Amino acid sequence: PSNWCDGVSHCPGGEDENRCVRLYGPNFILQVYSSQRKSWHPVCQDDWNENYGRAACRDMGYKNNFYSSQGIVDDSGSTSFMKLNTSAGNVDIYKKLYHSDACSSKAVVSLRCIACGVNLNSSRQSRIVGGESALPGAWPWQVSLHVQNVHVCGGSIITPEWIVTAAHCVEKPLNNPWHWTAFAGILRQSFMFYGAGYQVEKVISHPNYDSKTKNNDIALMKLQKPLTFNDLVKPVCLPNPGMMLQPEQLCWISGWGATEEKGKTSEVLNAAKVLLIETQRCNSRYVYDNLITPAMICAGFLQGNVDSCQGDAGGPLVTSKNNIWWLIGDTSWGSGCAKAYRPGVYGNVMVFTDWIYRQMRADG
Amino acid sequence: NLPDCDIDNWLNNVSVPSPLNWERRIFSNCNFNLSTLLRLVHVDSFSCNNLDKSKIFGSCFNSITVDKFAIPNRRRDDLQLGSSGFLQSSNYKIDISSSSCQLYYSLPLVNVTINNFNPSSWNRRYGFGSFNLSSYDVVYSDHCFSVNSDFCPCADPSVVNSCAKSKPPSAICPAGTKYRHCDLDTTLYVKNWCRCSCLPDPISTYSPNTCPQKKVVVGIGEHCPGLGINEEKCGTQLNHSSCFCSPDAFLGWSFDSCISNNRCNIFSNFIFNGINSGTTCSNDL
Ligand SMILES: CC(=O)N[C@@H]1[C@@H](O)[C@H](O)[C@@H](CO)O[C@H]1O
Ligand SMILES: CC(=O)N[C@@H]1[C@@H](O)[C@H](O)[C@@H](CO)O[C@H]1O
Ligand SMILES: CC(=O)N[C@@H]1[C@@H](O)[C@H](O)[C@@H](CO)O[C@H]1O
Ligand SMILES: CC(=O)N[C@@H]1[C@@H](O)[C@H](O)[C@@H](CO)O[C@H]1O
Ligand SMILES: CC(=O)N[C@@H]1[C@@H](O)[C@H](O)[C@@H](CO)O[C@H]1O
Ligand SMILES: CC(=O)N[C@@H]1[C@@H](O)[C@H](O)[C@@H](CO)O[C@H]1O
Repeated sequence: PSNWCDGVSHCPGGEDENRCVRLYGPNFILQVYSSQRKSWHPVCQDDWNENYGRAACRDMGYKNNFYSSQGIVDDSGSTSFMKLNTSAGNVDIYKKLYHSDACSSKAVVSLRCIACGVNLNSSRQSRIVGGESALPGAWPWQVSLHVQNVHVCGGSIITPEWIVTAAHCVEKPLNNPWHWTAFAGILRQSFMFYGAGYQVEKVISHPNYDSKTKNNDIALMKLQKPLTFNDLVKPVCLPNPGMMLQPEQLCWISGWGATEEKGKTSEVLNAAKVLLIETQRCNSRYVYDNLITPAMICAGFLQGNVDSCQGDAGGPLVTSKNNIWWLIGDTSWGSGCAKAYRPGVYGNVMVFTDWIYRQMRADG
Repeated sequence: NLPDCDIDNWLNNVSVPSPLNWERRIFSNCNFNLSTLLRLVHVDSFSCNNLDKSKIFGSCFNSITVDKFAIPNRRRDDLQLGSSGFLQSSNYKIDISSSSCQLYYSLPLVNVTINNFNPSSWNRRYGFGSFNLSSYDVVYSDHCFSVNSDFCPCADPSVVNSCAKSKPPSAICPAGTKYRHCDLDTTLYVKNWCRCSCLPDPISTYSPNTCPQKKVVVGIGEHCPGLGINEEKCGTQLNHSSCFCSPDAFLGWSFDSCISNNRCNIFSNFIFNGINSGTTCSNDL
């Protein structure tokens, strides 16, 4: 896991560095790490067929899942592109790639490994503090995780088999997967009782997670049975390095959290609009006195009244961009609920996007 | 036998005010002449609203509310009628619906001295004084803040004798007032962390509701109720000490000058009253 994509070859064959793969951009432009120049470069559309897309998603912790793949005009401004060759009789794609100045088709590949980031159209949903009721189907990635059939923390899905949430919910002695039970696609907490559970087979916690400063707070529940996708349950695409996330950008938070501090959890799933808070604004002497690590995100309003609460932990921080939803944050902790000068504090998924893939491939 | 108002003597006085501290002189029961006011005063421009300029000759008034204040060079254009600039929203509002004749004029820089002030009690019982500046500046508010008749900028001796981070300054407030807000909080390992009220600065307080310092706008007749005070800058740390706020905390003010072609600019909104009626008439004929 941690030996993957570090610049040092571990296995004698060197598959750790030759098969480093990630996506890029809101339009999902594929990149392949070049060991000779220590940089990421996109791939050409030229002489590429869909069988190589099977091998790319498989090495990207997505196994056989493959939604679609088409060629798009390059936008990252890269000077070099990987070029495939069909003269080689081998079956591995990475020995087939070599550097070239430009592609003949003037296009780079848009790779989609799973149909994510799409939901049913919903008009009015601001159900976290100070708002109105919600509608089903607008947040199909959102799931709830239960210990002894009562809610503890929320969750969001990215594949049929994996659920991401916060590590403080899975802290000791709750590090045993037998206690956890996940429910998917049910809005009412009075209905997730009879046979709707999805048991977690193994809990994954961050190795450098520290509870004193509550930094590196990420956790990955994996189910035995893959989730059967329909209109009520759909995944959300993992965000890529290289999007210019603007300040103040309109994001959405969700969860079964309380409507006020120290209050009981909500009967129905709540979801309301919040805004990003810039990290250099948040880690000043004023907002939290240098408590925000680079693996942490501040979101919401400094004026308050729209913020996460207890029970909102594990929920998704999602934004809309090119009609695709992106899970940029996970609710780690919150100093109060709906209060000014103390907004919701969220864990940065973006720092840990590569760490999720390291557990996806090794436990496939 | 009825005497003259000598309005020209009042504008050409050596003391020239600022838009923050504009005055008012209710001229009544005396004579004048608009020709002598136009001649003895070096007029830049002269305009009248809701009253004909040519009809001042012979027609007269019950009482004339005469206001004056100097013009900043960068704030000459904001004195447009009905504008939403800093001068018309935080220094002096001009009633457009009343009979008003505006006068623009200048006085020579040899005989002009400026007595800047800050009309208010909320911001003058709590430390203030000479507006630190040079021999020819004109203060102008850019955002007026109003507070209650109980806000003690100074915090409470006790909460702080038990705080331990963000120790915001503090002093014993005055008999009849209420301690400022402070919600002893806890974050991870930092215990008793006090985030007392109006924290950043009155103009960056993202809590326009928790900070007792609310924002407001001036009003026909009424000057600025109060300016701005960084609430983390008011008070010594010693406890047994009165609420002496300090001179370097007054934020919300700006010092633009008054010098145009080797001469200082001044304005006026002569508010009127009583057309074809009064005993303060004129000889303009
Ligand atoms: C297959 C073959 O005979 N030619 C290889 C070539 O593919 C390889 O790129 C090069 C150095 O990397 O070494 C040659 O011997
Ligand atoms: C890109 C390039 O020119 N190098 C090829 C290499 O990709 C291939 O794996 C090897 C053996 O088949 O032959 C080399 O010539
Ligand atoms: C005293 C005064 O200011 N009034 C003068 C008056 O003496 C003079 O006779 C008349 C004609 O020039 O003009 C008026 O303005
Ligand atoms: C009349 C008046 O007020 N102006 C005086 C002037 O008489 C004096 O000779 C000179 C000295 O500065 O300038 C002004 O102070
Ligand atoms: C004590 C006082 O208020 N006067 C100071 C003055 O000594 C200083 O030279 C000047 C420079 O801007 O600033 C003023 O505030
Ligand atoms: C006038 C008065 O005595 N009432 C005060 C008010 O000024 C203050 O803004 C409010 C909030 O602290 O508390 C009230 O008791």
